[PDB]
Amino acid sequence: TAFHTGRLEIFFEPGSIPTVRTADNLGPDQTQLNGTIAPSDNNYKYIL
Amino acid sequence: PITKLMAPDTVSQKVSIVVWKWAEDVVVVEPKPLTSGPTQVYNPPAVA
Amino acid sequence: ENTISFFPERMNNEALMRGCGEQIVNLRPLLRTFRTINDNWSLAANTKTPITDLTNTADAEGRDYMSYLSFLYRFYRGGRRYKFFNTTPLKQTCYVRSFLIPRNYTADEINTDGPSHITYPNPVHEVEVPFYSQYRKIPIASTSDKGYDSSLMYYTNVGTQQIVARAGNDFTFWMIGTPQLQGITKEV
Amino acid sequence: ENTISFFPERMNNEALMRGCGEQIVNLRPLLRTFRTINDNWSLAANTKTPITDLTNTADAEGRDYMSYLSFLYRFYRGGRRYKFFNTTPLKQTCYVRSFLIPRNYTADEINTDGPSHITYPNPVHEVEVPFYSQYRKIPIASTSDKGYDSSLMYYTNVGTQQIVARAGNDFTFWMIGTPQLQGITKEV
Amino acid sequence: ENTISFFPERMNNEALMRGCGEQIVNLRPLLRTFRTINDNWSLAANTKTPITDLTNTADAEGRDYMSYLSFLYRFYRGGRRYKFFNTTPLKQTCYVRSFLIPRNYTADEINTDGPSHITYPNPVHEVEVPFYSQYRKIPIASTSDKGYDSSLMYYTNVGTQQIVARAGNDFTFWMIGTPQLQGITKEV
Amino acid sequence: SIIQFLQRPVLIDNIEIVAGTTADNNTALSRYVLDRTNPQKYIKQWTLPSTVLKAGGKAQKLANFKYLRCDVQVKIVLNANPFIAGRLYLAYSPYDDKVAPERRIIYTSRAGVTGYPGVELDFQLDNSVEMTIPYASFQEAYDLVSGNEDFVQLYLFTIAPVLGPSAESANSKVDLSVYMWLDNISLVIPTYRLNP
Amino acid sequence: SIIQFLQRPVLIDNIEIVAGTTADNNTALSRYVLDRTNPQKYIKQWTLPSTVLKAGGKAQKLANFKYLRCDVQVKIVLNANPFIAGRLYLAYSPYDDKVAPERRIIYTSRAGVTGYPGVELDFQLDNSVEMTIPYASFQEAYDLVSGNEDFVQLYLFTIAPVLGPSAESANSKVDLSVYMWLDNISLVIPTYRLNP
Repeated sequence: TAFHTGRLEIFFEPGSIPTVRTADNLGPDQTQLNGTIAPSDNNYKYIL
Repeated sequence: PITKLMAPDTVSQKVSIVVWKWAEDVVVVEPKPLTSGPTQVYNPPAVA
Repeated sequence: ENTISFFPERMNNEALMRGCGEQIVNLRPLLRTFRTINDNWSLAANTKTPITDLTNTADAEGRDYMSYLSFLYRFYRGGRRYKFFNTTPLKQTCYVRSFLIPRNYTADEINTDGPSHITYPNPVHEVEVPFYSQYRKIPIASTSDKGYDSSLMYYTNVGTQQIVARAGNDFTFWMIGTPQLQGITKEV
Repeated sequence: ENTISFFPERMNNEALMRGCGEQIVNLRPLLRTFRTINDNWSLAANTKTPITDLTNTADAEGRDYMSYLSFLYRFYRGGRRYKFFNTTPLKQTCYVRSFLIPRNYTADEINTDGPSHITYPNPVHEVEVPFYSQYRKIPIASTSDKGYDSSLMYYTNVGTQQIVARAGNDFTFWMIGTPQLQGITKEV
Repeated sequence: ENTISFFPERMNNEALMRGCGEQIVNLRPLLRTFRTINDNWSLAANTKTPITDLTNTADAEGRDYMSYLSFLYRFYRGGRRYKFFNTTPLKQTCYVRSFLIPRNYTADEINTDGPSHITYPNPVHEVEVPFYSQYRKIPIASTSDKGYDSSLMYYTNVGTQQIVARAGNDFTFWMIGTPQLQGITKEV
Repeated sequence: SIIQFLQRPVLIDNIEIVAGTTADNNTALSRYVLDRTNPQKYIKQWTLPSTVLKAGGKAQKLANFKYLRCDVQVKIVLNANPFIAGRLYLAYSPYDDKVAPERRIIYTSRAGVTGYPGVELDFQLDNSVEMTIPYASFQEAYDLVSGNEDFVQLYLFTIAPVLGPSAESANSKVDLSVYMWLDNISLVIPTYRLNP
Repeated sequence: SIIQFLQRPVLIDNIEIVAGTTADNNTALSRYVLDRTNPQKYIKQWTLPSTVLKAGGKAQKLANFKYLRCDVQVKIVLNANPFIAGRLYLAYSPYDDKVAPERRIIYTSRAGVTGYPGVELDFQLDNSVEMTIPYASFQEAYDLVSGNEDFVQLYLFTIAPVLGPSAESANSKVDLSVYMWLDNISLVIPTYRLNP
């Protein structure tokens, strides 16, 4: 709705990924994506 | 999220996002895939 | 609309030149190209079979382009092109023959006399089945047909084994989405 | 600099004419030329093998140009060209097939379906493997690769024996020195 | 924007003419103008003092323009201009002398020899201190300085009393708001 | 080694407020200030230009230089709820930390405060505000190896309380988005010495 | 943020030798190498292009980038005594650490070695030698956050022993001055990820 509001960051980082692993599948790692590790300040990004 | 979602209880306390995908300036190299088993669809069986 | 970019139409073709002379952009050619459909199909002896008995099944598997992509469209036209490589170990004399047959009609309800081809393991059969049909085109897997269009019936002299391939002649597909795909079978 | 001479650019070509019509000056042609790599290679039956299992070894031996010179450069590009001559004495029926496979990937971790070639002892297989790669070129013996570029996988129907040859298609090598060479084995 | 008026640029100057010939619009002149800073300052005898000991205090009081407005800006440049009127009742002979001194350096850590002025109660001292500095300008009350710029040191022969005034020479101030102001002292 | 350098905008802080939030970020701009112990209770302060260079992540591929001259750019954006009411004002005071206290941006009236330069900010309306603080330094150029001389402080202030419904909801709130960068820059001098 | 970047020459190492100095920096270039356990006993090795970026001090105001393409420049200078006698040769081997051993710069003859590219160095005469190693990478561009793919090794080698008087004096010695820098550079991509 129009009342829903906020800001969002999209930031692109080449290369590998901080991942979690399984014997059947993989997954992403959120911990390595906190604003302190990957600030996303200079990297290519958009803010919606 | 760079700023929290602002949403009065007049509406849902959450929202959702959708990720359309397509490509441009596309190109491929060779028709042999990189798997160990040929292509095959999961044709839904009757039951689990 | 709103569109952005983080910054091409030549670097593609350039790194293609220095890496790959094949500037593939159209798929239609990749339909004229063949691809194996079955590893060592078998066949009853001194008899005949409507190739559908095999086709329909591999169609469901998407092992090749003309089925893989088939799962991506609805309609097509044009003449398919089939190939049989012999690998059967033992025979005395080996005719291998091919006739026409409406798509899903059965061997019994159809003639065995008409435009045909024959060869002698030369171990190969290299036929092109044309597009003869009655509406304007064909739904790729319409379960409902009394043999609208044409297809192939096959005869051999002996209990036979063959490798098989298929493609299109002008063969061409309507746009659709795509289904879910199957991967590994990691049973425990 | 200081340079002297005890006294040509034609006598070479002249004594060549009257002695040898081949005015060879470029090696690149001598890469398009073939040369035997192995005398009577063997191969497991009704199965397949990644040709590396053989290639890598003969590469270390320098028995041919495309390895001998390989020991003289670092980098190359272009499509290799392999040939198999059958010499196996006994078979019933003999398909011989060839597929693509990333350079050093194993037979098990790879598909058996794709661009292929087949023939029937016609006793010979005469394929040209192209240059599909991912950096710009290839270090000639980089021990570290997850199959950057392409290579050949081979299938036969029976326990087989073959003579083998190899060359380049545009195949071409970076300059380097040269290693020490092995001569006779005069054991006592 | 939205702006309205209940209905000038000449009536001002006109009622000025007939009422006041002074068409003051610029303040800079009002900085070249003097104004009393202290009523009967005192001074130790046959000695000297860095005028800051007085200046800084009256600066905090805003009794004059060059402090009142100082409380309205941040930065300035140019040469100040100081004046001393003698009112001391009793002396035998009266030299009064003036030297230079970095702004906030002390009398002891500084020379007494250099460009100076002297006079004899003529009862007045009428000096102009120039702008010698080291950054580009001066924060009006930067508590932190090792004597960036110049200022005045004063010597007299006897225990002395003076009236004092100050202004600017090109003296000029950066814009700021303004602080709260003090009025009456109606203690009970 | 390289031709041109970073003007990349970067964030600093993000603050939130809600009606009835009695705190330093409220009690908006007391009319007068008599005592130095009840100063104008501000909301937020940035010592510039250091904090930018420090937290902005430009240091590494900007350090190994000593002297600098630059004009800072800044802008504030907001995506707050409408039900809030009030307004804010941002300003800068050069050397406020060292000049006589009576000439500070604090220890003055709201009138004097707003007399300072800057631009205002309606909670609801001023969606994206911008501002450009020039080189207020009396010093020719700014030192980096020391980074000690923040030649300005940047103070935010509240005009009117965060006004809204009787008792606020959670999304009944405000949030802020700071971004600080630079223009009119010129760097010269190499130096081994490093800001710690 | 900035237009142009650093091509600043920087030093790497400085070595010394004296006659009768039996060591890896001597036993100059054994004619043949039969066993992998008596390889051509070299003198000095630089894994490039990492060591440059790492010890060169260009990292900080070069980091925060991922892909790179560059041609390294290098030069060696000397101010040694005359009484020494001998000569040296410098060369580079791409990916020598990973290719089959028989194709390494080591595990070959001196003839093969010198067959490699480069330039020579008279102890006494070649006062200032220069060299330029192009982008020998098979990879399009070099990664920085990893910095793991030193696409070349740079080996110094001795041609003839350090020859001089019977028993040498202290200043009867040689010394070296390395300097490594870059030309033909092009950097693109920002990235938060950092080489440790």
